[PDB]
Amino acid sequence: QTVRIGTDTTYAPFSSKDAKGEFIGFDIDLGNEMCKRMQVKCTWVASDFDALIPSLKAKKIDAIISSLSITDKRQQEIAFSDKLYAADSRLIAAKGSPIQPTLESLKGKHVGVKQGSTQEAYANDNWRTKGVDVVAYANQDLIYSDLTAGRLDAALQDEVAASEGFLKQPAGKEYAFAGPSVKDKKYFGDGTGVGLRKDDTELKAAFDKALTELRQDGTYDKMAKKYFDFNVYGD
Ligand SMILES: NC(=O)CC[C@H](N)C(=O)O
Repeated sequence: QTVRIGTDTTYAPFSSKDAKGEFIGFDIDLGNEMCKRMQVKCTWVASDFDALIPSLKAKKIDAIISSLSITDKRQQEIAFSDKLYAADSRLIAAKGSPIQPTLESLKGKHVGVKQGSTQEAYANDNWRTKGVDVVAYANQDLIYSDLTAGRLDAALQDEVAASEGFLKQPAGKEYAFAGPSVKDKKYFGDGTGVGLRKDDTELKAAFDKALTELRQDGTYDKMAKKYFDFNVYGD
């Protein structure tokens, strides 16, 4: 009757907190709208990103809505709803930096990634092994802070989150994307979705039906235009 939804609230404009601590963003909007149509009450539960899937398995939450990319490896552990939106990854660095998302360019440099994320996996496999100082952070706010402090040369995260939550904000005015999106289907998955226990067939079916329903009547686009002047859903 209650659905507990875990989210990492340091990933604007998808999941973050306003000045009085209330959860805000597109993930929150999608979650609340789906639960409205499911006719369920929903409790939001703030969590570090890397604790979300462990908390879901332990039954401390019932769903994850936290820009959780749908990947082959994660599907071995949990189930996913249908796609909520697309999520490409992209590097950011200081404006005018020559940095590229390449080993040759990042060797010896300090690159921040969120612990537990697809970006940490990609960076650990392709960069950390090979001499890039990949630094793994409990949350994304610590990454932005350490980047602006000049402790990081660059940071890898979801492209829309970096753009709307940092680059277009006053904090990130002197920073820019370094190179194009990092395209690696294996690592970064096929968009984001609601993360669910594999046996929670009924819950997944309910989320899927509300999501189709709010996409069909135009509610998705209404909510998306609050944050985005582009097609965040993808293909
Ligand atoms: N909330 C997030 O930081 C999610 C990051 C990334 N899309 C992942 O799934 O790993």
